[PDB]
Amino acid sequence: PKEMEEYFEMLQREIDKAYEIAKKARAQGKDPSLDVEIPQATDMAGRVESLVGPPGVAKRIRELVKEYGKEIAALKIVDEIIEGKFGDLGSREKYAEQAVRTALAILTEGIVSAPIEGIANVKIKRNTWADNSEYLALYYAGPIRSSGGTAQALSVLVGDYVRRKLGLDRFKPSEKHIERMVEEVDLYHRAVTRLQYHPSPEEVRLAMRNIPIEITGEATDDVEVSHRDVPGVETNQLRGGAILVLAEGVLQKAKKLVKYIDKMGIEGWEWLKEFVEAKEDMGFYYSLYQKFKEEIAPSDKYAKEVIGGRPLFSDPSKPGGFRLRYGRSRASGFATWGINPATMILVDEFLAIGTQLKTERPGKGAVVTPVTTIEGPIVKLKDGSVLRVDDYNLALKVREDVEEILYLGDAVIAFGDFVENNQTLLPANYCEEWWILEFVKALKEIYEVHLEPFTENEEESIEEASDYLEIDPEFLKEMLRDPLRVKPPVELAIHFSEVLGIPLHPYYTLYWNSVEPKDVEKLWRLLKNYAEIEWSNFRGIKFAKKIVISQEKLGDSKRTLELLGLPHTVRDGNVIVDYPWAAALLTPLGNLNWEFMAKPLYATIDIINENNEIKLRDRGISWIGARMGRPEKAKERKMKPPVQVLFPIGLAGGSSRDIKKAAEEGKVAEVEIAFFKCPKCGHVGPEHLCPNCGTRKELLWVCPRCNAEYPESQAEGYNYTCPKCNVKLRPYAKRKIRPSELLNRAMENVKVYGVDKLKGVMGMTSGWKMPEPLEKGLLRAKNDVYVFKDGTIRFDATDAPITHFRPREIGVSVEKLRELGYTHDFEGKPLVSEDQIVELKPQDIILSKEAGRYLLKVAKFVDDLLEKFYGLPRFYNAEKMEDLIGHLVIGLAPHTSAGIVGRIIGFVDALVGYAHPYFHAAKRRNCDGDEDAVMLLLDALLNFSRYYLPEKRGGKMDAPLVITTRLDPREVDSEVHNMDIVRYYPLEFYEATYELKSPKELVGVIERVEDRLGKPEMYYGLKFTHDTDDIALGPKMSLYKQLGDMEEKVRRQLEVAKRIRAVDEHGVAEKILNSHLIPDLRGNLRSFTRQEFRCVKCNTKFRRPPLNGKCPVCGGKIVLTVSKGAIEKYLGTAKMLVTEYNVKNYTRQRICLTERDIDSLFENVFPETQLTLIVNPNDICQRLVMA
Amino acid sequence: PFEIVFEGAKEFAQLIETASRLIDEAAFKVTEEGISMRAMDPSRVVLIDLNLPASIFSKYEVDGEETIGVNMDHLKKVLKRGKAKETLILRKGEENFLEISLQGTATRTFKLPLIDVEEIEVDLPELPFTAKVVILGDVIKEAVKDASLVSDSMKFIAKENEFTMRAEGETQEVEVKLTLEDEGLLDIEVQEETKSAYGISYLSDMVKGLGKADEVTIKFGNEMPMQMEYYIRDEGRLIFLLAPRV
DNA sequence: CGCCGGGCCGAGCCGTG
DNA sequence: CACGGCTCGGCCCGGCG
Ligand SMILES: [Zn+2]
Ligand SMILES: [Zn+2]
Ligand SMILES: [Zn+2]
Repeated sequence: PKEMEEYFEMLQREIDKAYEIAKKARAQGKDPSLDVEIPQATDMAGRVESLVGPPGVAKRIRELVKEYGKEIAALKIVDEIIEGKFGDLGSREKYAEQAVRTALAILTEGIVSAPIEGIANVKIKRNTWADNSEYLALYYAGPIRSSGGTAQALSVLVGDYVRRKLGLDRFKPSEKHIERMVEEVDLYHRAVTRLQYHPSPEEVRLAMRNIPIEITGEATDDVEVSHRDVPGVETNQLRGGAILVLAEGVLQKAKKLVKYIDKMGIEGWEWLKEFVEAKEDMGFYYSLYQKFKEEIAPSDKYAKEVIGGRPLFSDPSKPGGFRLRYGRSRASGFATWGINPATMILVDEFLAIGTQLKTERPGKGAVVTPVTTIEGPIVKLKDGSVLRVDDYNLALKVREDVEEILYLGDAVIAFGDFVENNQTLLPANYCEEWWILEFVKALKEIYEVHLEPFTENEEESIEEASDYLEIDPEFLKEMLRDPLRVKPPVELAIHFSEVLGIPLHPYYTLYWNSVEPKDVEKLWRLLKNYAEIEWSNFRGIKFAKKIVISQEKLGDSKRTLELLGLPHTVRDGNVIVDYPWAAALLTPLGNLNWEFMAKPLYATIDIINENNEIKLRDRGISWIGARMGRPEKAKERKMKPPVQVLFPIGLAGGSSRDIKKAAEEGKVAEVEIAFFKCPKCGHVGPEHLCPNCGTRKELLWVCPRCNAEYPESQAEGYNYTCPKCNVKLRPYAKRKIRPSELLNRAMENVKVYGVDKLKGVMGMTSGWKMPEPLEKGLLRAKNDVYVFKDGTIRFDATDAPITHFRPREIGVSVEKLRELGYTHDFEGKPLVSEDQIVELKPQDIILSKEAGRYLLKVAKFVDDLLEKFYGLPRFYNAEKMEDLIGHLVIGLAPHTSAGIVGRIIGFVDALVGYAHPYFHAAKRRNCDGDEDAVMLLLDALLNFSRYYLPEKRGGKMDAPLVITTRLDPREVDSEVHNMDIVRYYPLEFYEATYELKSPKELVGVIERVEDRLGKPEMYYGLKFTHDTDDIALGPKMSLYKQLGDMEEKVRRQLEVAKRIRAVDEHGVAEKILNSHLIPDLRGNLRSFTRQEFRCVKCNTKFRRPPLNGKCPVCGGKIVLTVSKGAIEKYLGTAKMLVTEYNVKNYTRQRICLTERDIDSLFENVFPETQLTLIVNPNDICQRLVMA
Repeated sequence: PFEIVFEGAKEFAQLIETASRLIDEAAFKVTEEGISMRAMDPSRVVLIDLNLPASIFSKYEVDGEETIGVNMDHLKKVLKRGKAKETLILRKGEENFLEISLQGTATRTFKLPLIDVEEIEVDLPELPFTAKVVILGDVIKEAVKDASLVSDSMKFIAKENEFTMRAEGETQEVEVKLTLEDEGLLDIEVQEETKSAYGISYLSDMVKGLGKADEVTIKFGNEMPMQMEYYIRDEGRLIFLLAPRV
């Protein structure tokens, strides 16, 4: 309504403030431009007009999308392009270029760089082999892979449409075209990079015959081909651009593609539709597990690869792994999980707040984020006691005695995380969110009182039901409000199930199905014949209160109790079952009054439900798996050689190109640079303003032939081509730089002298090769902040979602939050206390205190740059990190070129920068562990300029070519549109899982984001099922990084797997991981005998040793590329694993055999010399051979 | 629960360094007789045998007998922080810590968490040692440093009343002869011709930490391990056992 | 106490996996 | 896409002096 619009008006004001500063500062002519070089937009229309034009196109695109939508308005704009409504482009290929770029831009919503980084060129060719007719040829580039198949595939569609609009002909390849292309398929898939979908060759020729436009471009790898020199293909190497666009594009996403054909009604694609369709008695729970095992196949992708150090947490679909609970906590939900921090500690602190554990069921790539309300592990202490460990602090207390982790406990999967990946719903574990629903439903069908969980009911109903139940009205209030965090004691649970008839409470439900009926039978007899059972009675209900039985009688059943998750202790050779669970171990067993006979075809719960007045539902039925991966980050962004100023220095600084060494050493440089000339005075130098008089200096142009120098206006006349040379005028030239006098002028200008070093750039890679002013380098160094290729300072951080936050968590005063606009918490109540859950507005972000501790330095930088160098008032005045609150930061992805303005509203302690998922989506993230950049606003304004952008390799990172200032979740992304924003999953769902309905069979029930688009109440109110206590509580740095040696890396990685039930190392954590060890050593050994050589100084490595051992230019020696220390690097571990763990003999004999090969490969260079005095400490190799 | 008082902490730190340069962890068999050490390199090429009779200590208080398990690296940095004459004290009570007290001009207290050491005991008594020679420290130290120039394997040759060392590489040649007549050769006990070769690296780890006023014993036979020995305050001496090559 | 030859570490810098 | 080994300067010495 109005609050939200006040919000966006607010951000628009402060952004306008920042632009005021940057326009004044840039106005001084000191920088490469006289204007700010990051335009702001508001929609995808603005993003397309400013990314790829043409001028004015946004105004039209907004209307046409207003009438027809996204897809249709794309093609309409294409028409007005070719119809010249925006002016004359000139040649036909320029109209092709413009319409194709604007088209694909509007189609991907301008958030990626395919329209820029990917599509290399567009050309009009002739079927000179077939009939010489015209067609359209698209030149991609490797970075198109970044923008994924879909945007790639749409590039085809536009390529087909444009040529039709341009009256061009279809393409008609010859069989050499086709077979060379398929060859590119097999080779590129085989050696370069594994395609996501590897199509068959027949499919490849299918597309080759059926795509009227040419999928081509410049070759991407040095891989020669067999169908060389085909007519028109000007290269005989693999074209990864054409290849990827071919395979992972129209092929990998042909379904969605013909969806766009249908939405656009573009003829000539029926073959793709055909390709699409061408590609397309007995107890209750016993039956349920049966159908469950058949319809839902236990995937095994995540366990395919096991890098060393990456733990495996549970075998696929194995009971004992992450018990599953549908839901969506405050943090999780976009693509992450939640998890009880207890299970993050008892796994020896591998997992952190953000370590991307690779999942198997809902989709590969779940981030982890704490959720304290779900139930953490069940462990077995060393002294035999079994302990349920739900909370963090108890986990710290007992981490040392953990003898076995029976149950990893919960993992809160979102629902929409099923909808998108299109997983079949797994049967829901019996969780209180479903219990309480059966509660209120029973009270309605019985006593006609209407309650509702997770809210606040009317007092009358509360008291009435209090009466029919005989329970505290206060207590019933609390249980109805937060059922997760408030559990009625066991006797109330028995009583509720008794009166109301609903099943037993989940929290007191054992894991009865992890035990076959025989075992529980045996336990029944033991209990009946030997236990000592003190009884009790609550409201006429008879329930046990303590059990004790000597371990001699019990014996093997002790394992049974262990599998039932039954918390019990051992004292004096006696098993002790204390109060809150001794009732749970016997109430389902009917207090030992009705005999338990293992009946075939029944699961244990089926029997118990068959003979008990108290009915259960299974608590453990769905079991996800996972394997750790790609742990958290919040580092800085340092270039590979750390940089602190963009000023080419060549070799003159040494290895690290430290400019200050070249200064004090007084050397002189020869580096390509640009010089400007003071028109007033006639001074010349690589700076922008004059030393003599202080006016702006005109660029100097150079002929590479005649070495002619021309001021800018002159070379403007000459069109930047020589008068007496027919060559283009370069802007730069390999020149002579005096680092001394320059750096002296810098220190003179900004008044800073105490720089330890000033690391420069070995060579300008930008097109202009215009160098940054040195003053900025001095200020960076003085504060110790690093730079990135555009001139902006970035800060990678693993991003995770949130949507509601308790101001306790983030360290913010409630008055401050009242100053940012946050009036009322999520239930509408007035914000008064630091423990009410507020709703994060869309573009706010909670930075990690890393980001505070670094962006603080960026603040001191930007101040000292405003004052000392531009001569302006300070702007941040940051002294602690909590001064930044309210100042905008541009969140930017890799692979894209449109950043999103955000506002900071606090800090947490973990290493993960939170944000509203609309933010993380509009930044194009997957939030399956992706990492993002976060620069400060006024920095990126003051220090960015396209002139610094490298000219050729648009890589995985790119720069904020334009910044959005207003989320619209329409043109954000797709993957947001599936979030579950319901306060509690409805009863109909939980019952709807059991028959394994696919998710779309019930999308209409559960609210989502697609079910609020267009309306204003996209931003207004979302919700979440599960509370956390802290967003940051839990081990804040993965144990992976404090592990140095592979030798004991594997000893931790596989130290764990003895602990858990689920993993079963003793045979497969090794052998998977052991298989990895075998491959590296063998590969190195095979390669070693075929290697190359190389000197430190004459990089030139002769594919053979020169007999002398000397080198060119050098009079030196040649080093060995792949050194013998490398071949032997994993024998210690891999031999260890084989001597310890039952591994299949094939891999054992392979390893001992590879030992013998390492020795006999060197029995003539490193002879056997040093005898040893203690021989054969039982090595598996020799002791194996003695067999 | 013991306490121990040793003077000249810098010396003791030196010898503990000596043991340190070959192994990384080790256990100290403290008995009421004295402190004992015995361990072997990772390579199973050298055996360090430390023997410390209680007599050497200015005070020696052991109640029973126990094995200490310590990080030789951490202890090496610690003891290395002592100086020429400051007094060393080693205390241990109930808890699983070792308390090192360096008291010279002042008292300084350190605590070291003891570490479990999987003990692999290999006791190797007297063996057939053809020749046996005593020699000043700096003689052998100089010699090893010389063989470091030309090769990595130093060859020893013991003949009647004459001890000669040698080593040869690609081109260069290194020879060091000396007999009883010579000053540095205190004693020779020639049973017959002996010859061996040893890793110059290991020897360098051995003889570092030897002044001119250091007497060294060397027993060995034809193609078999050397046993080196030298005394420490004339009571507790250290003995290395180096396997030959080839 | 100084120097200087060795030692230990932080830095590229590579490679390959 | 990510690890270890290998070699390189920069401090940090212990011994000669
Ligand atoms: Zn001038
Ligand atoms: Zn010219
Ligand atoms: Zn060379």
